[PDB]
Amino acid sequence: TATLRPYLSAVRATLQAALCLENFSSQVVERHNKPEVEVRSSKELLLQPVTISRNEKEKVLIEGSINSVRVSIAVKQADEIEKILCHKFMRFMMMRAENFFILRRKPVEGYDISFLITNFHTEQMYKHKLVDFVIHFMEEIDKEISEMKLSVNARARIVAEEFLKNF
Amino acid sequence: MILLEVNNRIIEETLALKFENAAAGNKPEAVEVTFADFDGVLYHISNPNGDKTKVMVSISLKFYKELQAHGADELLKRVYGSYLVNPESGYNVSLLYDLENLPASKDSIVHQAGMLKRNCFASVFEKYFQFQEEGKEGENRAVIHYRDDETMYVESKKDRVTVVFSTVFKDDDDVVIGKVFMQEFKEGRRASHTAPQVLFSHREPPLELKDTDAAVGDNIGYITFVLFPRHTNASARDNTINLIHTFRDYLHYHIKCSKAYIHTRMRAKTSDFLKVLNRAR
Amino acid sequence: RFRKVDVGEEVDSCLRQGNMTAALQAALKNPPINTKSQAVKDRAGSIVLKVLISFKANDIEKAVQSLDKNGVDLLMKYIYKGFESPSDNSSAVLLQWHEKALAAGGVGSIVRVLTARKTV
Amino acid sequence: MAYHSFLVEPISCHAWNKDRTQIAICPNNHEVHIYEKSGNKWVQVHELKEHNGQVTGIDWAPDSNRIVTCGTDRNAYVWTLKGRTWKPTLVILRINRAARCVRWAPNEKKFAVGSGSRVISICYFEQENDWWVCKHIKKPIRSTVLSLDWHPNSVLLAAGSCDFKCRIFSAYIKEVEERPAPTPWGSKMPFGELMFESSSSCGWVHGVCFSANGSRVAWVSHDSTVCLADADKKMAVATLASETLPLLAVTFITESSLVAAGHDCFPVLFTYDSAAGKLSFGGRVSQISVLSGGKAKCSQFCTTGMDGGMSIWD
Amino acid sequence: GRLPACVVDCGTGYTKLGYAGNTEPQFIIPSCIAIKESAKVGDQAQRRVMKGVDDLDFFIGDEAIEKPTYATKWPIRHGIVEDWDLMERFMEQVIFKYLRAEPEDHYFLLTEPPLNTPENREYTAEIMFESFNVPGLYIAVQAVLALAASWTSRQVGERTLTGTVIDSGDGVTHVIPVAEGYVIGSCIKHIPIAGRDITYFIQQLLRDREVGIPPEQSLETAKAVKERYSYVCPDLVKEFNKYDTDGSKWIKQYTGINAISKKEFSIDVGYERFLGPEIFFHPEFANPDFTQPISEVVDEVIQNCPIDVRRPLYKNIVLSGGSTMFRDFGRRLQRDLKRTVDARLKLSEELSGGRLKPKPIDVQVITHHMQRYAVWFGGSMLASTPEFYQVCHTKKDYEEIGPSICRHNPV
Amino acid sequence: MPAYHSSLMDPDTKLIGNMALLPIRSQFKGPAPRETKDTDIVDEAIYYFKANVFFKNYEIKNEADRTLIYITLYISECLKKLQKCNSKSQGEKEMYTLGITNFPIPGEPGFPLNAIYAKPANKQEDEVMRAYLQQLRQETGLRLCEKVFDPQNDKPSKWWTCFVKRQFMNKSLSGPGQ
Amino acid sequence: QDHQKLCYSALILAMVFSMGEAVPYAHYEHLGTPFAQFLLNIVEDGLPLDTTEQLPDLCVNLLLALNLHLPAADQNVIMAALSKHANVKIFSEKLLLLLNRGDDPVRIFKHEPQPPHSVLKFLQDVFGSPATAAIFYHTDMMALIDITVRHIADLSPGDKLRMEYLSLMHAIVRTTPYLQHRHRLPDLQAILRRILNEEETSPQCQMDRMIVREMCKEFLVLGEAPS
Amino acid sequence: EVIFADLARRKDDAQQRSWALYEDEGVIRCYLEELLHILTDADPEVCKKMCKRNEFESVLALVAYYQMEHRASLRLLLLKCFGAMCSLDAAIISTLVSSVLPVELARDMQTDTQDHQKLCYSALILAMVFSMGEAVPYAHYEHLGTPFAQFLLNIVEDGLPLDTTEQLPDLCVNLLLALNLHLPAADQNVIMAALSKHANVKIFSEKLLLLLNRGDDPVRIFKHEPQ
Ligand SMILES: Nc1ncnc2c1ncn2[C@@H]1O[C@H](COP(=O)(O)OP(=O)(O)O)[C@@H](O)[C@H]1O
Ligand SMILES: [Mg+2]
Repeated sequence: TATLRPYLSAVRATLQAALCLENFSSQVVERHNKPEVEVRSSKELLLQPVTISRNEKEKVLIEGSINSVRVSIAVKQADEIEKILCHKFMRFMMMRAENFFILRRKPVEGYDISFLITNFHTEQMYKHKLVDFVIHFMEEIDKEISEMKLSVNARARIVAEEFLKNF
Repeated sequence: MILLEVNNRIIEETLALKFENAAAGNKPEAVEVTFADFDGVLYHISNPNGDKTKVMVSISLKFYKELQAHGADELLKRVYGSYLVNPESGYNVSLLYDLENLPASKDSIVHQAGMLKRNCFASVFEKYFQFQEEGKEGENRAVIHYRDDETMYVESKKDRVTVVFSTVFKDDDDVVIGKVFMQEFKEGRRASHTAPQVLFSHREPPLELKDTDAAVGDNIGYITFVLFPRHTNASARDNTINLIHTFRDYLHYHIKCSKAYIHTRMRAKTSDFLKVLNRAR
Repeated sequence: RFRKVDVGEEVDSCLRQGNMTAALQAALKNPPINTKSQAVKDRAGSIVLKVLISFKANDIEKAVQSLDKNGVDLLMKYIYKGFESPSDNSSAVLLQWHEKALAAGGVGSIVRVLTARKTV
Repeated sequence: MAYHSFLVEPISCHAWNKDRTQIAICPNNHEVHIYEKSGNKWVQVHELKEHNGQVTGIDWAPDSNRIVTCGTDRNAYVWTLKGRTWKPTLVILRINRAARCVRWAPNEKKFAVGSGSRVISICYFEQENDWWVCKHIKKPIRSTVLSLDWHPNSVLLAAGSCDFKCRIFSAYIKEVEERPAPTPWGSKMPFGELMFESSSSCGWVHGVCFSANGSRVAWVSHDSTVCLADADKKMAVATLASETLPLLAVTFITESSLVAAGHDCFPVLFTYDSAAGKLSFGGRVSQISVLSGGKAKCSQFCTTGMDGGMSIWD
Repeated sequence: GRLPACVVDCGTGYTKLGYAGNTEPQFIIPSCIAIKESAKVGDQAQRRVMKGVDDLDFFIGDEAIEKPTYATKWPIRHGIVEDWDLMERFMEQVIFKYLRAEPEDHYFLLTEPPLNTPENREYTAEIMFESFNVPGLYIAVQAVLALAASWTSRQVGERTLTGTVIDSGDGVTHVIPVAEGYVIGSCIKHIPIAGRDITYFIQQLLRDREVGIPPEQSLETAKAVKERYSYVCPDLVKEFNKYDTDGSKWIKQYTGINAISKKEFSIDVGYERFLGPEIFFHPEFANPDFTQPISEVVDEVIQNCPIDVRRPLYKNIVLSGGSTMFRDFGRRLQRDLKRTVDARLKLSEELSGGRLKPKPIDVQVITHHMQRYAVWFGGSMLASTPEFYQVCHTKKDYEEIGPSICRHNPV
Repeated sequence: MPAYHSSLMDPDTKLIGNMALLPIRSQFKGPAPRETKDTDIVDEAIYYFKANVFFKNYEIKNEADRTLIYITLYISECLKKLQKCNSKSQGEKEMYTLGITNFPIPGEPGFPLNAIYAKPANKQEDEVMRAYLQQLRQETGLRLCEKVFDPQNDKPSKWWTCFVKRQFMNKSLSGPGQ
Repeated sequence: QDHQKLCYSALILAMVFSMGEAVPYAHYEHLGTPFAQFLLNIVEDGLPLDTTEQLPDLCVNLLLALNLHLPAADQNVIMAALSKHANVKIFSEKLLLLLNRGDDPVRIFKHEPQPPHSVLKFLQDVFGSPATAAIFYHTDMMALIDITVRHIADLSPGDKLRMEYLSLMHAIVRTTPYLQHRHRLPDLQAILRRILNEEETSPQCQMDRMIVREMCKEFLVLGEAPS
Repeated sequence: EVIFADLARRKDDAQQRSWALYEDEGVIRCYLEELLHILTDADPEVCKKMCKRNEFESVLALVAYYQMEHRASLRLLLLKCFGAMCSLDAAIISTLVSSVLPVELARDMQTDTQDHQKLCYSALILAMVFSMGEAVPYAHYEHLGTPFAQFLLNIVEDGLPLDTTEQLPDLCVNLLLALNLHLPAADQNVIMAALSKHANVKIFSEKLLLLLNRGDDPVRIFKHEPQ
């Protein structure tokens, strides 16, 4: 229902306001330094979580803190075959969360993938290029899904001829 | 592998070694080996009564007796004949070879040993193929419970032998992929005209079977091959039998390996996204 | 053993009056923000998203521009509420208010939504 | 303006020599480095190594010529130039959590360290045991303290809490001062008296500053507001809502005009109307300090950011 | 169940396949896969990525050692699986072609090299449960199986259940102590010297001296001389003097066949014979940064074990894996240990004035015919038992937890 | 570790310099006297050579090791030349031509181990170093000529030439350049 | 037999046609159907030369470009070529990969008077006749509707391509038995609901609204309520 | 300073070079293509210093890597690099002659005669490095001795049945002249043994005359100092 260009622009601006991190040594352990969004041990360091949504299926949650922000996405599963392709796409990507440095090794329940951005990343990597990555991820993922669907048809169509032809 | 080879490779390899070594004249050494196969047919190779000079092979088919009703013994008497012996107790059929009497070249003998599964199934198919020439169709459906969950039905209709596999897709991930594969099979007749026609039903047994109270469930597929006379005649039948009897595992084998193909491309497309993030450093 | 046991813890009368901009100016009069109430917060949104969906695109520009700076900040908190459970197509309209509201309020009007400790 | 980059990684805090001919900056590590204006370029001259963790605050006492540094190490040290070597000195900070900020008082006899312990520690020197000893301002603090600024009286200490509120306390150490001169923020001031507290309830306070006439403070808040509060009026606050990103640092530059910087990475400017109390925005990362002229009439200022380096202005 | 479980042991040199209960592995094959190749059709636009069904044109094992038109790959290195795409293609063809097993109806026992990271135990489990729908898997410690192979083979009067096993396969050598059926996980040591680096050392040592070896076949001949002519010597420098003075006869000749021209070629075989096996005793010959002789690494293990088990461990050291087959390899390690242990007791004599003489430790190093497949044969005798079927993870457990059911390891 | 360290340092032997001055058995001339026993530091470096070059680490256990490591490097330099010799007779004279070359003395720059050898402080050590290190080389060469050339054909023998590629802990008596 | 010459021949010919101007009615004595059938076999089986798998893309590009100036459903010698072919497995596959990404291969040069988007043009001809509609395998037909309904709902209003994709859907509903199986229908109805109500003024959108109305009034199953 | 490192690291990648795993060839080529250019586009004073940088370790790496790599597609690029490197400085020649590179070329040439394109460069490089006629390690006569000379005398007389360009006869004359140059006197000369050992000395015996009347010689193409 909602078109792509207005929806993406809204997510960009919100995420630009949330990416305002600073370093913060924790209050509740002697000198540990940890992302407040994950440990949630303090509860005045947390920002109000906000959702942007294109329709009832596609939405983004932006959830910030003085030193960290978490972004979690859900994508339109347009048919049964696409659920399986999508889930496995995430797993093989998420399996390299040590190279996608902003990526959590697990999604949030009810979300398909989720990024944890700490102050160290926004100090060590160009902020506007991380946001461009998150936007680019949404610009492509349903093209990248559909391309596998076209190829999975082709594989089966070859396998059928390879069996039937030898009769 | 696109196709699945019909010879049991372990049987070839064990016997080839024994008969090469024996014909080379070495004194024999024991063998004591048991190994499975598709459909849970379980082999044993053994030395009968400890005679290192004798070698025996046995089949153990879970569904032997119901197949045997269609005359399997008079097939084995043809292709093996003098190499048959009493059932090694616990196994349905047994084959015996003498390391003293190995002929000057062995290759066809060891190849026939390798097909000792397929040679059982041929007895039910060669029947209904032939009845199509006799023009009869009043004979009842064959039934082979080739697994616990799975059953194969055969009917000789006047023009067409039809074989109808019932098979169970063990997972939500499998049944969704299987629904793609069988859909392409239904259209295979477009790509290569002479092939037999294929039909598929997502859950229910097809109507022609329903008097048999065929099993129903979200995981059950029914798959029909319609074998026209160009596939069942006396020239083709050996080639058709080698194929159809494998079909169940051929379909599953590709459903499994279709995953590996997806997994490879997901790693490639991941590497694409990674290069995009890397511009953030 | 021991380490297991954790220790340490009126609007309709303005809408049907045609100059429905006067309704929205009235809809901002009912903030539950300071209260501890929760059922009222579910009422507050429904009284506004019914208004937001009524506008023609010929007006949604001025309907933002006629607000004061508090009005825009007030509006953005209602916008981010409708996104939490869209109607069958109303996201198509919230994203269109968002376009205008963010043009007037800038990203600063978002930040005092993210940091808003009490809310409508 | 001019720009220079000392390092790729964040310069978490800086301080200046009295005659500005040297700066101290922390290279995102457990040290502080001192640079000298050897031409246009900067030459590193000294390297203070003693901390055991990332430092997060420096102040270089102008006349005393001694540097205070603190950090997550919890330790703070006051550094004496004992000949050609800076030597540290112990401070018995009783804090149980990370230190966050430090500033010297104008009389240079005391300093205060903020921390995550929900306290401010005021410090003065014991002569008999060679260490600096602390007293804590502790009562209405309830979250980490992010920024400190000292009133011209060296007694009143404004402090930005991560508690959505800006507070002013009398840090009157009787061992060091006569009872302080009367002031519009209130004649009653024992140690730890709560002089003022912001009306608002949202957004962390990153920065606070006192005007050179102490009657106006201003503070800068993560809700993208700058506020100024006036003791010639009855402590009346006025707030400007703005369409910028959050601002991280603020300082006065005249008695009625103000300058800030933040996540937009550029300076911005405000004026304060004495009549209506209305601020106004004039416009144009993590610290601002006036280089010449103080808060009475600034004529240059410096900014250092996480993005690296420092800038100097006009 | 009726059908036997599969035992699949994968090493960096070889893999070993068969159904449980057999006495001996039904396939021994090299751990190699020969994938299809192209004339730079794979390039910067896309590397080694296939389409359609082009990925299924490959082979594994000896069917892949000698095919001309394919690029040979070796997926397992230092025992660890390095490229899971090739390993999964390898596993498929093992199951659906070599074993003929249906994965959905046979339990799998599969082997952990004691160094491997937990992520690799997740990924290997993801294969068998989520790619193949195996009904149940168990991941076995290779060393404990090797001990069980000795245990069932050796005489019942000395079935001690206690010993140190040295498992110098290819990849890395493990030295592991087991006391009365429990792995002492704290004491396990890894030595990087292994059959590959002994091969590589011999390969370099030849290629410097004996050029004429064709580049396609340098590796084959290096392996041959390692297997056929090499031995652990009595004293390093005393061999060099013997090889100089009796160079007419300690020097040997190897004749190879040119794979391309089918001309023969000959090489003189010499100092290669005793260098190599002595890399276990002088690891710095092959690695910059390991130096303790194997005869002094094994001592540190026992000396870290609880005081009561120390003497029994010396009484029963078991040799496992192919590289331990070298001539005299047992004799020398026993001599070095014996010379170390009784000298250690000579100190504690003097600190007590000779007033009491300690009962000297006898040391034994034991070679047994299973050495080429003791890991699989142990695996087969385990996977036969009805107990084994309850130690395995049932498939439902992979559904309720994640693959994390294989995070744990006994180290 | 178990590399072959120098055996001969009996404390009754004179110990001039930063290295064991030792009684080099030769018909050449120098500061060191004549050993009479059948074993000598040049024979020791020759004997242990084939083993020593494989050990990638080597301590200085005593002063005699700072001799032995230098003899080993010169032995390598012999092979770097004799390998080219067309016959044993050339292998002798073209070795003498090497011995009287101006090798960097350990305290001189361009010697590879200047960290490990102290400077010779005065002429009466420096000139002793010139007169000792030549007496090492002059003898060391004449001993390899007899045993690198196996007697059947005055080929430089293959087994020795194998070691031409190998250098004792990868240090070279060519220094930074010849 | 000359692989490189063949490669450049197809490439340069596509470049030559890429601008889309009508040839005089004489070139078709060669570049008509007899040539198009040859190109299809080069895609569907190729030549032992093409170890670089490079001729397929070149000939697919040529077929699209060559279609770019053909007026109508019967005169189109290229659509005739598909109709008479035996079976077009591989060409069916490759074409959807282009529509999925949305790019146009034929615009290799960048001259200003941009022609119609070649692939959207190509499909609108393919569905011009029910005989040529049959070429797609059924699983591709489903994927085609999913691909086109993704695009129609992604573009903004006023975008030049939306008036194309609306035309492709109208064809699909016409000559292909879409209403038998309704693959995306309870989604497309909700899309047509809002574009029909979309309040914008530009001629691009005015043109959009006209075809959307026509798309409903031609088949009352569309524009009626989802259910 | 980068390219020499990333090669010298793949040398002594002991695991990969004998038991391969990754798609290494497609990146190694990119280094060698770049190195071949820079070995001639740079100031020779730079590349000379990078060769002699550390007792020629840069050279001995590539020389070792040539022996180590059996792929014919790369070897051409290593030979081309040795070509340029030979030109920079005679000191580099004095390394290569004393090194393994000649002997691997001697074996490759006798064995891989089918690789005509590489075989031409194989002859050329061997002729370049010998051009200075320094003494050669006596171990080399185990291959570059009389058998390899007779193998050359075949090619100049008979050519090759595969020889499309027929160049190799000339390059073999250059190579025979080059190998001869260092040989002492006329008693032991391995080439003069070969010439005495066949009656197959016709076209070679005549072709030497066409050089003699030309008065020049093809050797010393570099004209380094002690010509
Ligand atoms: N006769 C022999 N002497 C010494 N080592 C041998 C001999 N035969 C084989 N080997 C070594 O045994 C190895 C066989 O594989 P192995 O080490 O048993 O399994 P894995 O691949 O699991 O380590 C060969 O790689 C080789 O290194
Ligand atoms: Mg192993």
